[PDB]
Amino acid sequence: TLRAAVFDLDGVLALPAVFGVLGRTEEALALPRGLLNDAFQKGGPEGATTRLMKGEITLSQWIPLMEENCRKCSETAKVCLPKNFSIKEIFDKAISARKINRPMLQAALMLRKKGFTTAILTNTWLDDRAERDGLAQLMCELKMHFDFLIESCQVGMVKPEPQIYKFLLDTLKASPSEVVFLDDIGANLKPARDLGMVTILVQDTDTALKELEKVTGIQLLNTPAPLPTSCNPSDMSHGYVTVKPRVRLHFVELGSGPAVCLCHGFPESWYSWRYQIPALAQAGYRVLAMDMKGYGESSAPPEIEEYCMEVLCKEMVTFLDKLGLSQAVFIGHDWGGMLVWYMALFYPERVRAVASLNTPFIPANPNMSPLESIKANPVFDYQLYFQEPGVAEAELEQNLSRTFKSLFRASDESVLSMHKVCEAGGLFVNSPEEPSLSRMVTEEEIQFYVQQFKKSGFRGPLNWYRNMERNWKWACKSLGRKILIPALMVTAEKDFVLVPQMSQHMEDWIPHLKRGHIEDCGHWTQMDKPTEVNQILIKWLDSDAR
Amino acid sequence: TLRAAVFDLDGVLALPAVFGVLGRTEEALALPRGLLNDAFQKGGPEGATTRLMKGEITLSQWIPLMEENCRKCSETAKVCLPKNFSIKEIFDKAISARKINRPMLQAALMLRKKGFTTAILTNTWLDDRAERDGLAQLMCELKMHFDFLIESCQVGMVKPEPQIYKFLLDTLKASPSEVVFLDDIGANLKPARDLGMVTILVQDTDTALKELEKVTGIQLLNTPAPLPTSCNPSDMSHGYVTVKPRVRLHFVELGSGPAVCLCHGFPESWYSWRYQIPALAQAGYRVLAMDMKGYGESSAPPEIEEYCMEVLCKEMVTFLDKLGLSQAVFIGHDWGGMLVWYMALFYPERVRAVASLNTPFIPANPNMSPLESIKANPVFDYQLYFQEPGVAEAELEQNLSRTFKSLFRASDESVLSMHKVCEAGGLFVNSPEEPSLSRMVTEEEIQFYVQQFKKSGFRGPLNWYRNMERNWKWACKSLGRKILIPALMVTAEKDFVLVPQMSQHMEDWIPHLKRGHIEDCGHWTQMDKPTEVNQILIKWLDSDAR
Ligand SMILES: C[C@H]1C[C@@H](CO)C[C@@H](CN)C1
Ligand SMILES: C[C@H]1C[C@@H](CO)C[C@@H](CN)C1
Repeated sequence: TLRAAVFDLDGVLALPAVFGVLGRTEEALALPRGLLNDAFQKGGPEGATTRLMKGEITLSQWIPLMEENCRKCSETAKVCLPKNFSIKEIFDKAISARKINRPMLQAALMLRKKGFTTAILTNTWLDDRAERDGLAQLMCELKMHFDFLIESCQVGMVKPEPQIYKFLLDTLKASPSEVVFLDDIGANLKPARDLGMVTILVQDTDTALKELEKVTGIQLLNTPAPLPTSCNPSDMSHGYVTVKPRVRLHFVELGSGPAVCLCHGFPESWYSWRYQIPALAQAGYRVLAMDMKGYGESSAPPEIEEYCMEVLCKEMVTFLDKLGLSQAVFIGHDWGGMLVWYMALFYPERVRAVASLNTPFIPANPNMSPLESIKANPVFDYQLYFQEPGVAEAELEQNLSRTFKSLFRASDESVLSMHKVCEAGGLFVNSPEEPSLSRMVTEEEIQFYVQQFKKSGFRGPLNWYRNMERNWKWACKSLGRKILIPALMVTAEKDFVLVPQMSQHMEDWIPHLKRGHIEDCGHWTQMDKPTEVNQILIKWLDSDAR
Repeated sequence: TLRAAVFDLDGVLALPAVFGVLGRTEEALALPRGLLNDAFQKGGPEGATTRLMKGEITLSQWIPLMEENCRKCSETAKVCLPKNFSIKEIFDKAISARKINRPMLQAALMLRKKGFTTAILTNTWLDDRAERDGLAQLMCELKMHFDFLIESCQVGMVKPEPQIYKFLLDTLKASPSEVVFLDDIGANLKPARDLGMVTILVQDTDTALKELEKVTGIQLLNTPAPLPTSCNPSDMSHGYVTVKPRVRLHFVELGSGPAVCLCHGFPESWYSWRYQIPALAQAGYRVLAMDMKGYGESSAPPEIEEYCMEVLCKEMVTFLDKLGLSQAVFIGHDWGGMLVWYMALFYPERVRAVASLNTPFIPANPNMSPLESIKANPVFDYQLYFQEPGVAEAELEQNLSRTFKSLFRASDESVLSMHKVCEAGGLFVNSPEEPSLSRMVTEEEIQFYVQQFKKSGFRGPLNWYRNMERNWKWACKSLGRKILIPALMVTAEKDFVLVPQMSQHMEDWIPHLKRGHIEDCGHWTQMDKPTEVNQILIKWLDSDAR
């Protein structure tokens, strides 16, 4: 009975294979056939390549030794290599061209999801080339999805030596019968099979995956599009900045490149960006996923005025100041989306670009009190219910698991009637005591929000809605301004509170505004349509925010 | 009696003045004299410039309005502006050219050090230009050194209106008699003087500073070279990464750009880099100042083996993995310097560049046990005293304040006889019970190390010295390798343990090695010679690690 899957890197998890380029280069340069491949193989277990693969020497020390035995191979073959000929150039290009074999990684992901222990077992080198970062990034993206990465150059052992195989079984804590091993080299497959391991010779991916699924009894080929990589809270770098004596801001941080500050809505968490964090980091950005004031590990002072837009925005400017960031791209959703437009209007020098999910930018009406405006829209009734301090806190804090289970639902799953929330007496009066689990969230994901909300409750979050008049007066100071920095408005088709229609006049105040639209998407945009969100944000970031 | 100093930005804390360019441009373009300056001034309190300065409109909305009144000014003057003429270009160049007036900032720093409340009061705009980041960075570097920054466009008030002055006194919580106000505009100086404020008209800096010192009674001109900006621990972004179930790593983080990982020595802290952190961040780098395993807010497991180089290096690789960093520049001192060379030998793909302060790279002698090698050097006797678990912990933990006061001393201040530490019975047997305070450290800085060491003590730190044999066996696997990535070796003239001479054969293993040398510098390199350290590291970073 299988419980572990092992994959080679070259020709298996990454394609095209690097050694296959030795053949390509000799065919392109009309050199004798295997000439370059024999030079690579020179000395076998005692040669330069084995010393390199065992970690005795680095790739840059190996380059001239490959060059010396490239001559020796051509000397006997009674030929001569050209004047342009460079091993460095050949390997630089080969390594750069080699990309992740996505269906192979997906199969490894599905196996790990079904309970398998997964590992990468590879014959590799210590890369000290000036271009080494390319491979560093690939190994980083790859390794994250596996329980173990075993590198020949780190363990001082090599395939096909039988010691690396015994090292593999020892690392896996499993007998050879419990293990599937995939390799593109028959010679490297042989010792694994010799111990009684299920072995797959990998030529084309599809056949290898058909063999993989037949042997494991798990569908790996033609399976539905998987969800983007999520975040395990305990595997993140957690950051904390004191913005004022009584206020500390918490954030999760991942990646390098331009700073991208993610701002969640009500009643959320940094975790609402779980599907965007690895994606944006992988796209070449430094992600800072906030716990907005009043939430999770961030401070939650009780005073209403502490949550007015002016104070919240000033604190986000201090947050940048204390981190030593002159700018950040600001991406917000719901209440975070509103803050993000206000950061753009009042602090354009600190905002590299601005993006909003669902939240439109609507200039304040100076000839109408905000309470009249909220009253004018039937869907905004819940906001009037949120005004009296203590009432909504009592209902929302009563049963946390029920609160998030009731709120976090797809467009085709609602249990919440937004109509006449005040007259009905509350948000969940028509909702079951034990709501069913939404298709968007696991029981584990609900419990993270439950645990987060046990710290400070709903007072701070609800206070974001309790500064309508203060926010309106502040917003009126910006009535003569336009948003002229790069901006993106993302609308969600089925958000019945933050309707796409509400964003239709935005080009009057943001003339160069770019857009994104998500069909069959409810209010909880990031978890509802994670793949589409990431596609829209990455495309916009690479074009307008770099 | 004065207790507050207020400075203008343009023509005072930053030079050359931006409006002075209106004159330069008309003189260069042979336009009528004041033509461009009158266009800027058009409408006075009701004009576009006042609307801009009060924050009613943004700089990009203002540009075409300045252009319209540039014509109106030339219409009456019976002239015509050329076809190349661009206000955007003129202001882009003017803002870019404007740099911090260093002696003015130094005077403000000295005043704040002597107990003054300091503030920047400026007539500025909301910058939404594509080039806005340049000014964002300048404001960021400037603001940090002041108690308050008052911007006309944020407060909706402007100089010379008397309301901004009353707002200033209210912000300062001081009467006009307690305040010095510096401005390059006589008209803007007038209302401050009208309230009874000491006023300085700023033309040339030196005269303004002579006036400043006469009026405050504090020497500001011709004063010694100040120390680089330090770190206040409570104003930093604190980061935490779990590298394995029982191990969490703490770090301080500042800036944007390539990641620079700072690794302290024994018995230190992230705080040992206090003078490098703001400097390196200001030079365009993302600084990550570690609490190395066993120190401060990082985990300190008791087991000796947890502190062998192999484990420590693997954990630093996991640290990069969890932060989403494919590489970092590694800069180490003392034990951190040793780790940093091992990161380069075993993980060259993860190290962008490597720099060491004091610690040389010496390949392991495979024909000599490490205990024989340590015995062969009289200065390394203290290391043999550190071998027996508990002994050095008892002496070092006995009185923490005495420990750091005894250790952290300049070359001309030693109280510690490194000769025969074992035979003498300990490190401090010849040391006073109440050592004098070194010129390198304040009493406050000693107490931070004292507070840090109260958490875990000296067991984990001393364990770094307790893996000689384990480290030697691991190092022998790298005996055939060379360090071929960018590298810097910084020697300290007066380090009597890590002597410059010990680094003389490094070019044999690191052929492209770059060097730095610090004269009259002891073991505590970073705090002993902070200015020189920063100069050497910044120059090397900008040339080899970018
Ligand atoms: C009570 C919730 C309902 C939610 C839409 O289901 C929107 C959210 C934030 N505006 C408030
Ligand atoms: C006991 C201290 C003395 C110090 C030099 O004063 C060096 C340090 C780390 N090698 C150990």
